[PDB]
Amino acid sequence: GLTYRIGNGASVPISNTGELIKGLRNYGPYEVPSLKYNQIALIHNNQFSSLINQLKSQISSKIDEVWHIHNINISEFIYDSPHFDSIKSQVDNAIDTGVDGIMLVLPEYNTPLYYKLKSYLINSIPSQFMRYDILSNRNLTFYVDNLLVQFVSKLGGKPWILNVDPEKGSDIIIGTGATRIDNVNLFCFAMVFKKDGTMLWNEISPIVTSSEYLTYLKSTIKKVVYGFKKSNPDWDVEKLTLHVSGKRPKMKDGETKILKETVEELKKQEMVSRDVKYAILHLNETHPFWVMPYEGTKVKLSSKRYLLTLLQPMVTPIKPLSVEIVSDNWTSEEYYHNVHEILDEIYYLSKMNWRGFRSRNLPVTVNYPKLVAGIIANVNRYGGYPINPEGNRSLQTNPWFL
Amino acid sequence: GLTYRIGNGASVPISNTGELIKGLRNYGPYEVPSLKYNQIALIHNNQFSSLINQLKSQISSKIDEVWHIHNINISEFIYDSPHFDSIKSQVDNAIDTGVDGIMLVLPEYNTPLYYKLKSYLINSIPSQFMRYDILSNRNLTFYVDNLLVQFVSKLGGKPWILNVDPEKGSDIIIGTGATRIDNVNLFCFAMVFKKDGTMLWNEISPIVTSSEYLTYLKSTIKKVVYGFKKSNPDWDVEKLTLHVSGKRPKMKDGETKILKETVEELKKQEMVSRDVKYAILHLNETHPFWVMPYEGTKVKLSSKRYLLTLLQMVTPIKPLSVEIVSDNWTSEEYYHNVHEILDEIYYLSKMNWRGFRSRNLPVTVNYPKLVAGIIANVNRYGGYPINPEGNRSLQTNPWFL
DNA sequence: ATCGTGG
DNA sequence: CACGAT
DNA sequence: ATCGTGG
DNA sequence: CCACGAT
Ligand SMILES: C[As](C)(=O)[O-]
Ligand SMILES: C[As](C)(=O)[O-]
Ligand SMILES: C[As](C)(=O)[O-]
Ligand SMILES: [K+]
Ligand SMILES: [Mg+2]
Ligand SMILES: [Mg+2]
Repeated sequence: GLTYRIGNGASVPISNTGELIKGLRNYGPYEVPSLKYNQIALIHNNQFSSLINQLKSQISSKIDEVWHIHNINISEFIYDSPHFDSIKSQVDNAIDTGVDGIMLVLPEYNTPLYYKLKSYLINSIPSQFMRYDILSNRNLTFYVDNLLVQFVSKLGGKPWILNVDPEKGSDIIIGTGATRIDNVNLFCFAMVFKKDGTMLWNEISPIVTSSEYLTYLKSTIKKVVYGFKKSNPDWDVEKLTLHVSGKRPKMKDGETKILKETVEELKKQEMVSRDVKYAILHLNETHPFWVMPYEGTKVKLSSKRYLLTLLQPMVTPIKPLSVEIVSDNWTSEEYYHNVHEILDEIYYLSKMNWRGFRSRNLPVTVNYPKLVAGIIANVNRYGGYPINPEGNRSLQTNPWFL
Repeated sequence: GLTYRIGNGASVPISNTGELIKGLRNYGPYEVPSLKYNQIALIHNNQFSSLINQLKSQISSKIDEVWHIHNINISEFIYDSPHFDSIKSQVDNAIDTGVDGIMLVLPEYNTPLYYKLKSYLINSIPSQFMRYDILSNRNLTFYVDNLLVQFVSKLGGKPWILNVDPEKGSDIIIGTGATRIDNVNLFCFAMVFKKDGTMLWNEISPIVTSSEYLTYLKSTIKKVVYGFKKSNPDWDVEKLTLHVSGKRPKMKDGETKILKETVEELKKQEMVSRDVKYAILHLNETHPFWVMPYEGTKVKLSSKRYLLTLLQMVTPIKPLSVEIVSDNWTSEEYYHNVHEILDEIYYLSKMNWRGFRSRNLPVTVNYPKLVAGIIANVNRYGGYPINPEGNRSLQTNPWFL
């Protein structure tokens, strides 16, 4: 069956959180982050809290024993007033001391405060936020376990990758599309993935109106491929897949036309192979159902329309995923072989999730853009610091949205 | 798993034609028809041909050895020309000699001629048509074997029934609804089935306009239950299910209202138990797909909407949508009954007396479609009007196979 | 904002 | 807004 | 119209 | 609509 590759050449089965954590303890993550200061800051508001003391102690021991990040110092900073300027002051003090990342405890679920601060941190340094009011002894082990998966990832580590056949699937997968943040405004995104689930590069457009969609969809995709290719100049792309997703303008024929043009221009510029084999797929979550056997089940609805019956992580809930081939340059002879590889690849990618230990059972090429969209929409709604990925190698190559 | 009951208390697995045929050889069908003349007529226009001769000897040996119908004689009648008048002449000659059924060989595909003759035969005597031109290419063995399943059924035999649990399922299933034969015209149907898949009674309305749909739906259903109850005075109808299907007017709210009323009125008249538990279901064939077993699998789409993955390298699925549009049930028994009605529908999908190969579509949906095909084409090519109401053999035999 | 999922 | 996850 | 299916 | 397949 499918397995995750972790450190020292080890692999562990999927769908088993306990064996994955024990694997990390024994062998380390697939890639330990390389840190510059060996220092992280814990910023909080309860200098004498027993729960804060337990949290810091668990963070310290699991970073060392689970993630094999050794000899990290955790420095503490306390803010007085639970308001933006007071907290930002401590964030700035921490940044001025030399830290690799900031772990920031906020009092409660104050949404405008959260997004103003989170937008500031994303623009400054890797960060992991936490809620003081939600901490609890009962949940602290699970809380810290999962929190560190995404924090290590935000520091540039690679917790685990998918073990996949190097001879099958795509050389890169581009998750692309757009997300409306209200009835008029939207932003485009383009993320490059390796078939083992790792994100290589990501770009987002500025917020624009729907009438600007096709223009920025092409330029955003070209920017992400230029960035991938500049930093991976020998990565040959002979087989390419686009996974298109998001709530976006109804324009299907014209979107597909522009996506083909974009690939054709990338071929002309030698960004992918001049004889790249590619397909453009629409991925859509469809209405769940319950069976009254489907792990990795592929359903053919027509030559171009498929359903992947993804299990939800009496009745067995199913969270189906619709997969439409809207364009491809495949031969009739290789078509159904290629169909099986791209559907398998989608199923494998649905096992990749660096938000925490449990799989989301949704392809990372769809899921990570939804995370980005949540942040971009709310930062705009609550007037935070705009997030500018281009020209920021840290934002382009790290999963800051987890 | 599921089995078919055949003769002499024997049962054979479903999904296995070879064992079904052998089982019939050893034990006979569930019910051998009782014939009045022990005579079948073969009517054709190929006298002294040898393809006719081996057809007749395959028919002769198989009705005897597979169907256990002993001592049958087959008489031949030759018509001089492949036209209605000439053939009708020999049909009439055969009927006057006293025969239990007619096997009629036509020379080629001739749709007006076929529906003229079939509608005449349906109004006269059990019949089976055959085409001489495609008989020459086919493997006669498979041809006659399947031919005889439906001919024996049209003569009133029961090849096999479903083995089902007498304490589970509906006491009767009424498959009802209507089918359009063009953009404006339709007819209603209502067929009463036992849970073992056997048809007890059928009625059809005359062809009417869509605007007449609801009035003839209630009347067609009342007629089928009256007819069934007069022939089964002692049958206690305490659990009733309706399977509504067919390409019909889009009047779901009004149709449901009408059906609920009909069931109510039937309770007043003691056609069904004062305490009858009933449910009204819409059955709809949905678009086929392929899995790249589902045998008996049930999918819930919502609390009232279900999907059966009927089976019919890829696995072709012919799904059936099942929506519960009304029911009598308490919330305590509700999900117990849902599983009962969905199993029952799966079971009914194994009943097909058109040949040996199951059609994997419930008989409450399939047989109305067979009827619709005949009614639509008799009206389009001007055959003899078909109505069972004044004809017990049409009301109680699968003339439409 | 540890997450997710079923209300 | 509840609660369970290894 | 053996009947089904699939291209 | 033509053509294989089925026990
Ligand atoms: C091989 As095809 C059904 O896409 O022409
Ligand atoms: C958070 As601001 C003042 O850059 O919109
Ligand atoms: C009822 As007629 C076939 O004689 O028109
Ligand atoms: K008949
Ligand atoms: Mg997060
Ligand atoms: Mg027939």
